Amino acid sequence: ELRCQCIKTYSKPFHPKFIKELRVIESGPHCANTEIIVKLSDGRELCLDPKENWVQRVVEKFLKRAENS
Repeated sequence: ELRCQCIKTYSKPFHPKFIKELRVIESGPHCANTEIIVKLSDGRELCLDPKENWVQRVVEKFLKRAENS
């Protein structure tokens, strides 16, 4: 199952290119609410809150890019 590994999230906004690895966690029975999880280049890990418009815009601008082919 693996429930939400982030009990709290990030409400303050920040520039995305700093994130070396932006990976969001999917939702399901393990966790009804979806949670984001970026990894700052300084070796930090901050879960983001999609309730804001910057977290969802930052994840969209960071995810929307060359993926394959």
